[PDB]
Amino acid sequence: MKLSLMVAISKNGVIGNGPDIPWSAKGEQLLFKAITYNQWLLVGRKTFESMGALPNRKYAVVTRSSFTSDNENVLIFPSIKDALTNLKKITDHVIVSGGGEIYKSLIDQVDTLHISTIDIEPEGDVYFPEIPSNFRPVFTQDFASNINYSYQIWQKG
Amino acid sequence: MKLSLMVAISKNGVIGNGPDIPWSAKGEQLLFKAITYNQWLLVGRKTFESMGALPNRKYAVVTRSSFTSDNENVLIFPSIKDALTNLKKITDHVIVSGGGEIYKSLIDQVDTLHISTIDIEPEGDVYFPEIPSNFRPVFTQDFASNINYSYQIWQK
Ligand SMILES: COc1cc(Cc2cnc(N)nc2N)cc(OC)c1OC
Ligand SMILES: COc1cc(Cc2cnc(N)nc2N)cc(OC)c1OC
Repeated sequence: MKLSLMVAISKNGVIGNGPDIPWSAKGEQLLFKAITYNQWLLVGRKTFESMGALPNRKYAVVTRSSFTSDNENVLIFPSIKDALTNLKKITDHVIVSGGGEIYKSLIDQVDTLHISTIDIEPEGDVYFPEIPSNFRPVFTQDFASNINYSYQIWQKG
Repeated sequence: MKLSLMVAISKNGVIGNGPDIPWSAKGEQLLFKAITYNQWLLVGRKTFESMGALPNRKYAVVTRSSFTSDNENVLIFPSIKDALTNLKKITDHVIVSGGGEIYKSLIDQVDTLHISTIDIEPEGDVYFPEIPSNFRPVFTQDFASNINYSYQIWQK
């Protein structure tokens, strides 16, 4: 089972996924929409609830809180280990789509990073982890917008 | 100036960018939208007429047919060579976005390939070129849809 990771960060590494983040870049969220189309997303509870169950996405929500769903496209798992073991029987591909601690728990295990860097250095309390040494960038593209952004794909060797 | 190339093809290499393609995959066009946002696209006359001006794109149309657009985000050039030399002064990135003849002329000169392969074998006269051997795939992802499709990025 291939594991991807997708995140939007400021230049300083503040996580910019969230709903009412005021330094969002018009056009960047198109990348997230394109890459996650009919994909399994591994997310924590806060990420699921902020995002909602978007069309054409399937959700593995990891929480040991008493979270509940009646959406057949939303599975709940007490741990990452339990999520991964169970998705191995369901799909070939899972995209880790956030939570600070979700990303910190998993970044060493994933094969591919999809990183959007917004060209701003704002104040935040939740940072993306340092990219490990055994990842290398294999594609980069710049976008002019209200705030400029860069899209970069990394691969583990 | 980096040159990228973006296309949607069948599994037998038939070009499937067009407006009324029966074998178009739900979702795949999201990739084109995301990669082309506030980019310069290099296209032929036909591709530009079919596509019209989607907003938040700028267009370099190459044609020898003295084509006329009354449109803010379009520049007309007589050749590919003439287009690239003027764009070099205006932008650091152009995305070659179609005409089979456009793709044929430029594929050997571009740096990055964006290929969506739709899982089907229709008939058609306009094929995409064979991929020069100096290109390697650096990224693959598969999509289940009404017709399955694969997105692949190649680097020179
Ligand atoms: C599409 O809406 C959301 C998406 C995400 C996750 C996310 C968003 N953008 C990027 N580039 N990567 C991600 N993993 C997170 C969200 O809230 C925390 C969202 O709600 C606005
Ligand atoms: C978004 O609309 C169009 C886009 C294109 C070009 C194009 C379309 N899809 C992909 N994957 N790559 C491309 N270069 C070509 C078109 O018609 C010829 C379009 O009109 C529907």
